[PDB]
Amino acid sequence: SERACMLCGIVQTTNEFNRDGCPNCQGIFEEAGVSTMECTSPSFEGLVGMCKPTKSWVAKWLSVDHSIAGMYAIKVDGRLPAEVVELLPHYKPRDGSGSATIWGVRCRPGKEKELIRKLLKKKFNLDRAMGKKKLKILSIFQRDNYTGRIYIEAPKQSVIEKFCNGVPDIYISQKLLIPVQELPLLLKPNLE
Amino acid sequence: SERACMLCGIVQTTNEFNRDGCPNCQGIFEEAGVSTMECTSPSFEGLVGMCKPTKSWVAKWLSVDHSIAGMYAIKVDGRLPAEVVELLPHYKPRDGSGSATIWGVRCRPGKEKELIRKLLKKKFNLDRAMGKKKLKILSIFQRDNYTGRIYIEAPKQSVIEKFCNGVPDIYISQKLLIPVQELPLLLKPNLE
Ligand SMILES: [Zn+2]
Ligand SMILES: [Zn+2]
Repeated sequence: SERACMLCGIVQTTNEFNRDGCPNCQGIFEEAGVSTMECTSPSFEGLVGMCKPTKSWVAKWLSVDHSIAGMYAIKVDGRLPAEVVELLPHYKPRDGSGSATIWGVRCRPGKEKELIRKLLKKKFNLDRAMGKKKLKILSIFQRDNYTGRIYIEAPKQSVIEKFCNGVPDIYISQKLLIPVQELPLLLKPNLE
Repeated sequence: SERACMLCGIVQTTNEFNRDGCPNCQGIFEEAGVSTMECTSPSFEGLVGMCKPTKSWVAKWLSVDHSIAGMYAIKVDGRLPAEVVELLPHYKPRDGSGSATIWGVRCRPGKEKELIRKLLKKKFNLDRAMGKKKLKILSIFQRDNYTGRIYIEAPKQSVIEKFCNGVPDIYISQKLLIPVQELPLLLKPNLE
């Protein structure tokens, strides 16, 4: 009789979703023209008693930090209806899919920061020049401790190659999709 | 001449902060009665060319996903003025401090989900009964694959012991502060 909301992750009984809808997402569901029930799933895992959403790091990582105190699920199986998804650019699936795709690209040691500056400017100029469809470069970054590499967030290898073509000091043919298990060590504020 | 905003992480020249303030945080700084300059730091690391904040996982993890496209820093040294901090419950320091404190607590195998339900209810009842100062229990959670343990987010060991006292099936004297490097494997939607 328990179900979890695919948008916010909240766990309530079927009766509660039927009576009250979702305490977090109801406005969005109303605008989407969808029922709360079809936005919920009977299949979920990882119960979270969320007591202080504004302070909790768990809440931050699960995107429940702007949601109400209550019971949440870490993993919710199922696909949110398209009419909800099209309203929410920030939506990221709670089933594990739609994941981080970050590519480590080899570059000339000592040029890492310079390259981030140059490529950010390049993307800005491409957006100004191109039409409706932009190059899907989401972000680019470097870490001082990881010399000779820059990191490019983009869904496909082809996009990065298209983006880096003709740019000096980028060794575009030497790249690696960073495994998820390596990502935390990559973006933690204090390294080593 | 470059500085990074301690609140949003944005990197701009001193001149740019002087002219335009912070494009993200100026409203908050105005309400706080503080200058933009004293909310910025000359000491920062990890340049991020942020191109698509609403879509980027990097942006999500750095809390720049609701900020403007631009250059950001992963680590910003320095202390945000108190009059800014007191306005923002969601504020988490960009220097590495104010970190996730999650305790793995041993429990009777098979009672994990039950305990999350019971403890969430306990905290709710304590908030209703207690005065201004509440028990600093931020969240509690379990993972199906990690049997015989529950996880409690709280700043101090004493708080957890106070919270779990007299609760059956919790083995409160057997606990461990989870190292940061183990946290990603703990909260990832799909385990093993
Ligand atoms: Zn919801
Ligand atoms: Zn700012």
